[PDB]
Amino acid sequence: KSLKNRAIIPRKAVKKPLSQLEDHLDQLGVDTEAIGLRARAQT
Amino acid sequence: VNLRTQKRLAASVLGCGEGKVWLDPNEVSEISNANSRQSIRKLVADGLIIKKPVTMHSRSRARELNLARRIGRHRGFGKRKGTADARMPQQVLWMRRQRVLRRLLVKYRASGKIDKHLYHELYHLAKGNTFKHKRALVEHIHRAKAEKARERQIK
Amino acid sequence: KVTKKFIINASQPASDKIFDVSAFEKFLNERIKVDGRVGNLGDVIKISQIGDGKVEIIAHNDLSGRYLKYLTKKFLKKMQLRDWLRVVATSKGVYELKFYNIVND
Amino acid sequence: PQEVSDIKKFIEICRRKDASSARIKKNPKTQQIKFKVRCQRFLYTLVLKDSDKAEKLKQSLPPNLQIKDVPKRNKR
Amino acid sequence: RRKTKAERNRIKRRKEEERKRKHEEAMKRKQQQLEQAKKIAAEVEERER
RNA sequence: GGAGACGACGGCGGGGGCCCCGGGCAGAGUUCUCUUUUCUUCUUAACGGUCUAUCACCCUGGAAACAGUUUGUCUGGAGAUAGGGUUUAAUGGCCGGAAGAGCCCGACACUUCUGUCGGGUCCGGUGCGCUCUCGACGUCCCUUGAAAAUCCGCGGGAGGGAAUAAUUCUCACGCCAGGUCGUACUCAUAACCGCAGCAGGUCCCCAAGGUGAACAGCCUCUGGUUGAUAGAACAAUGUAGAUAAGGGAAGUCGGCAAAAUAGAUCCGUAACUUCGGGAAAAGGAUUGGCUCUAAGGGUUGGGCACGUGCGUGCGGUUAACAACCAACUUAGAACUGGUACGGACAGGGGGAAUCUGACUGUCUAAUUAAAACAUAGCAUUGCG
RNA sequence: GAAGCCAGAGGAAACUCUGGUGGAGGCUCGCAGCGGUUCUGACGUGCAAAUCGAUCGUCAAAUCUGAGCAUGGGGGCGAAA
Repeated sequence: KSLKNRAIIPRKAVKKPLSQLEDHLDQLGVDTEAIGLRARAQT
Repeated sequence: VNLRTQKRLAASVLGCGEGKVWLDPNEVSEISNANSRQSIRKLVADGLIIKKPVTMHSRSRARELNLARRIGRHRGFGKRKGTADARMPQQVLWMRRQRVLRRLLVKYRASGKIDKHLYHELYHLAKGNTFKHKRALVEHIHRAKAEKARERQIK
Repeated sequence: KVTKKFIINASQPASDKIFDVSAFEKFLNERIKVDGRVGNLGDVIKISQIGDGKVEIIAHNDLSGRYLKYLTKKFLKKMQLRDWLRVVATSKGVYELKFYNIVND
Repeated sequence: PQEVSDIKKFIEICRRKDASSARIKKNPKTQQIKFKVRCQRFLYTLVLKDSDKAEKLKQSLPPNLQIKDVPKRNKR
Repeated sequence: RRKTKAERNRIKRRKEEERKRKHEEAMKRKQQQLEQAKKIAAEVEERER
């Protein structure tokens, strides 16, 4: 956060990395291989 | 690679300032290949150029301060800086009071609570600063009607 | 008496077992406030599950879909899914939860 | 732009020799339909309620005058 | 006698209601001409001939 | 004959825009905790139609027990009040323009070419607010505050005019035409002048939020910049900003400089005076926060008998009552922190006298701003 | 806070007193603007052949200012230095 000087870019305007999403869900304890995030990933 | 022209064109297309234009730092070559407003619009549709949102300016503290000044806080002699007439004009107060009194007198004369002679003398007393407010005028009218009723009963 | 029907769709993250529909039900039941006080639902607002990872809300008061989206985003922030799940209105009174756009690196 | 409140006056306006074209604008939220005929000086608009008689008025309009239905998007 | 605010308000409301009734009658007349459009077109064509 | 066509200043009222508050749809941000949260979009042109808008004018009628009436005392037997109408004036409401636009959001497609399709774009309030415009008043003058091009109305009745029909109709629609030159950009701490990309100078329009009396100072939004050689160290002497025990002008030609005073509410205020002033004289008391109390407003609405929502003939001034709505001031009281309470910023030191010029004003651009000059007042001379 | 105006208390009246209203003045504090008082000021081959800072005067007018035009050296203009 730097809300004094600038606004935060909306989350929908930045494409999320599949590696970071998989890492976060794997830390949360979700079997990513059983759900197939690669198919949902765009290119 | 220089992107000043692309930033200016993106600002003109998005209808914002040049400080609100965000150019993708990872696809600089494709942004530099855009030399026309059609290409800039195509990159905006692709999401490579976006308009940054406005910086925060909230009115929340002003609204809480307005509520505090409404319920009566921060009105003390340490808070007052202008003179009493500068804060609230006696001319505006007199205008409000005279309009209230004349409106009430017109309403009473229309409804028939008073006649035109009582209306005229009460009008000139209101102009001559006899009544402080509507309650004072109403009490004076009630006392005058009571005295007239007593005189009629005596006669 | 007017009745408003709201659907919070979480079918896809419920199928991924990412979003806990029962925990979201409990969170809504303990955080939806009526007349400025939490735990004051009574018969005014009812929360149920219609299945397939969907939450169904019946409101006889002036409950707002903006308020429901606000509480859904609060629940996502609690469950550390605010950076990864998005609440999007798809119909009149229907808010679905979906992943943000994903790039393959 | 002028609004015509008389069906007879609109018929004579459409049968005038200067009438280049006419168009149909349907507003379903307002439940209304607009007949707009283009002449040399003025664009004349007749406002009616959405009804089968309003749709039938197209048949009583002159066949020589071209009539078009306005699409949802004014594509440039 | 001098009229009061109640009389003035009723005068204002009657004038507004009269305007509303005139507008409603105008819409009804336009509607009736809309069902009688074909005879109107026949009369216009006959006058032109 | 009207228009073109006209000063400065003051308060009041209407309208547009901006600012502010509330609800709703959508989007975004915050989320240890709290926050039904905070912010963003929610717009409507020219040109027209239609219904209304202060002044004023018209009709009835004849006013003292004078009345109407503005914040501001003007109006009325040269006809007021009242009742009923006619009109100058829209940047007012509705409709056409025009949602088909613009804006916001979403779902697919997309090597490019390119996009495609949905959902909306809504409902209110407030004001000694800022700004522009309009209107009625008012004040000042030994000052009385342009002209012309051009356009219109009227007086007048010369002519021209009908039933082979006539029409020289400022009505509606229709037909035709509208040449020449300028148009980029800067308008300034780099586009002009100063020899220069020079801290100088150079005429205007639009002007957000908070504090506050305030287009003061300080902080923020939109929009702009982040440009004015850099790096390291922290000696003297400087320049700029501060503090200092005790004493308090002992310093010095000379309190030079600096310090002290300062906003607001209340108490109170001398000599002198041309009676207007002096005067913010002097000298004192107080000022935060929190929880309350009190006062100061707007809108709507009266019973019968008939004819049938109005017309009458009545009857009454406890509506002194109910319902709804709304904002900023003022006074009072308790509690409470304290070394500070106009906590930064902002912001008179005061007094006793003398000389001097009546005052406001003006000049020595680039060493002198003054008892100099001017000023109103007074007196003299010349001119029919 | 000047005329003008309203109400009340007196006074035979003319006038006197009290509370308001009103908004005059080549009035006054003071932002901009215009000007230029003082500092052992800065600067002194300067940013500048007159600049910078603080302080000061005035601020509804004998105020400030643009463009067009007029006055030309035996001259003009001059609230006169």
